Amino acid sequence: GMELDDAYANGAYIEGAADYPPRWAASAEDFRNSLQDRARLNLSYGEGDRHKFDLFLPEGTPVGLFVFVHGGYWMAFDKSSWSHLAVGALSKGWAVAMPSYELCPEVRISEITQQISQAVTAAAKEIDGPIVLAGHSAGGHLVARMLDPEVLPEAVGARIRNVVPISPLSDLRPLLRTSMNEKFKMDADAAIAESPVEMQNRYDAKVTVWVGGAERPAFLDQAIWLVEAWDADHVIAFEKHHFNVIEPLADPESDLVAVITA
Ligand SMILES: [Cl-]
Repeated sequence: GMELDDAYANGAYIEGAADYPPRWAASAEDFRNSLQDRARLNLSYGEGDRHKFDLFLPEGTPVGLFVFVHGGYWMAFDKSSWSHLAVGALSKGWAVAMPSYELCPEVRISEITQQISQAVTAAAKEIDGPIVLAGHSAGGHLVARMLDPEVLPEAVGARIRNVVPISPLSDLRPLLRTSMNEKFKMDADAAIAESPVEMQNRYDAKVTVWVGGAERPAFLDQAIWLVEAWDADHVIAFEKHHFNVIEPLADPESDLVAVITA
C-alpha cells in the first residue's frame, strides 16, 4: 500500500533533485544536435509510438554495441533525457543505443521487459560486434532481465559481454508495499517472476552491480541482493546519489565507462 514509499523515494533525499530532469533534457538535446548525422534518432523496434530507440554512431567502425536503458520506475521519462550519457562509450568506439518503452500503468513491467528484448534485438541487427548493457534504476532491472535466455534470443545473448546495472531494482517484492504498485498492478508471483534475484539461468556475461554510496538504504540493499544471488562484481561509487551516479557515463575516462567497455 504505502509502508515503503519513503524508503523508495529518491528525490526527497537528493539536494537539487528538481533540477535534474530539466538539465538532463537540455544536455541530451545539445548532444544530439552536436552529433549531426551520427545520431540516428527514433529508429523503430516495434509498432507502438514508444517502440523507438536512438542510435549514436562513433566516428570509425564501431568496436561493438552498448545499450543504455533509462530509469524512472517504469512510469516516467523516455530516451530523450539521456543521450548525452553516450559520450564516454562513443569516444572508445562503441555505437550506443537507447530505447524508450511503454510505461506503467498502460503496460505491465513484464511487457516492458519484452519490449527491451525487442529493442536490444533490433539494435543488435544494426551494429555488429560484442554487446554491453547498462541501465539505471528500473533500467538496471531491465538490463538484468536481458540475461534470461527465455527473454532474449540466443543469437543476441551469446554476444553479451558485460552487464552493468546501475542502482538496479533486483527484487520487486518490496514494491508491492509501495503506492507505485497502483501503477505496476503486480501480485506476489508477478513480482517474483520479474525479479532478477530469481533468475537461475543466465547468459554468460560479466555482471557488475554499480550503486552510489550515498544512495537510499533500499537501493544499497537492492544492489547487494543482486550481487549475492548472481555472485556478481560490486562497486560502490564514492558519495554518489541516485541521480548523479550515472554522470560518469559522459566521461571517456571514468571507471564506470571502463567496466562497461572492459
Ligand atoms: Cl508484471
